[PDB]
Amino acid sequence: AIRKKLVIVGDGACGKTCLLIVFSKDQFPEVYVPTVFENYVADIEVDGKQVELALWDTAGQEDYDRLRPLSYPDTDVILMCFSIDSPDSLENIPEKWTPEVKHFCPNVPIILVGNKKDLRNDEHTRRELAKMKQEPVKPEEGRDMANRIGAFGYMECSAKTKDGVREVFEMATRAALQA
Amino acid sequence: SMEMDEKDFAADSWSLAVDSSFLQQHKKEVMKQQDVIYELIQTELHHVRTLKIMTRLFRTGMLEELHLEPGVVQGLFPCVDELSDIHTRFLSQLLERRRQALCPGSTRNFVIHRLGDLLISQFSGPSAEQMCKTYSEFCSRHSKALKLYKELYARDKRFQQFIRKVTRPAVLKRHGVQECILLVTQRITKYPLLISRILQHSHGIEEERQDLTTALGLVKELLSNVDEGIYQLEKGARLQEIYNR
Ligand SMILES: CCC(=O)Nc1c(C(N)=O)oc2ccccc12
Ligand SMILES: CCC(=O)Nc1c(C(N)=O)oc2ccccc12
Repeated sequence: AIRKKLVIVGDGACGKTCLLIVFSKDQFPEVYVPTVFENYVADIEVDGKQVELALWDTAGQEDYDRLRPLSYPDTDVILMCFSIDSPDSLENIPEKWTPEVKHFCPNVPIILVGNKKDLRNDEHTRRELAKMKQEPVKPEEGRDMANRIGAFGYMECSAKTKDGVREVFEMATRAALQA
Repeated sequence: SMEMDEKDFAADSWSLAVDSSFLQQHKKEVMKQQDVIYELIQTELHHVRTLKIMTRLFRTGMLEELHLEPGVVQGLFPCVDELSDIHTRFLSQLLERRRQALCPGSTRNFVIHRLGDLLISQFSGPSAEQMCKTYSEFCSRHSKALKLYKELYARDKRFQQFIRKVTRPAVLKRHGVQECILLVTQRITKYPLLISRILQHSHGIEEERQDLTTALGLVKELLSNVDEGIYQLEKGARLQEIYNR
């Protein structure tokens, strides 16, 4: 099994930490959801190829521009996350996160991931966003942002229900293996 | 880590570590506060374990088995003795607060009600000045340590055999040399997240809410100072490249 490195980036409210926790346990915690994620090395077999995929979170580094880039060396794939319940988190993708990741991780594939997809049809979420003249991110808005930023692809998932989580990390593994 | 502490923090949460008959005696808000304090101490125990892998398994093994050129082991593991002293001392204070809070007759049932004062002490005065000096140095030497490691692994057979030997056990799966370096760099930015969540569940005693608010501000002051004090060192970078920053 060859070793590859994955780093997840995005705003503090994008759900990145929960996504890594749920994938690494194959479970949404029933008793306690951890505040932080240290690291993990997942054994993944995708399309017949075995990989050890090291996983890293950037949570807590968003306000520290000299500490944060120390997470990027030798990254093989980036997950760039936004939450579907937060159009503000999607607005910070093209001109804050994208130029940083392209600078420190040249030629590394980026997969744009819409998190918390279970909230797209949640009445409480729709009522709260409507007060700021907002609505949950539509799938075409996510795809068009991915296309604009030069992403390898666009994917959606829900850490709460686990739907789409395995598929995101299997595709990240495939992207990490490409020349 | 030693077995007594590993067993005391084996459970996924404080609510699963204490006896169920003791858990039933507390209100939900206390359980929520204790679960986050337990994650701060459990993750601190693992961080000190990361530093012991760096000092004992890697650094001391390279000195006792390999013939590396002088200055190379310090280049791979900058500041590791100072980082170990800072965090083993902090861990000792957290574990003594837990041990004093145990019920007589129990080695597992406790509640920590006064964490804020311990965090203010850790993140102020001479201990905060040492943390700032040490992390400003370590984080500025992080790129150089990774590059030195990659060069030795690709070119020195005895070095490659040593690394493959000591990292083979399953318990080292997450703790190769480069992984340990980034776990240490990332530790300091986990503290605000943990303290803010403990503070959210610490409103019942106003003196505790005030002390955790003071501690959160001290930790963010330390992180801002470390971040402003970092400039990556590079082997072979010329003075002209430096003064043209
Ligand atoms: C000081 C060297 C530098 O240019 N750093 C950059 C950072 C950063 N966080 O230091 O983020 C960037 C985003 C795009 C282009 C450059 C940078
Ligand atoms: C609906 C179009 C949009 O909002 N943004 C797009 C931009 C841009 N620079 O605004 O570039 C794209 C490339 C492909 C698909 C989308 C876009």
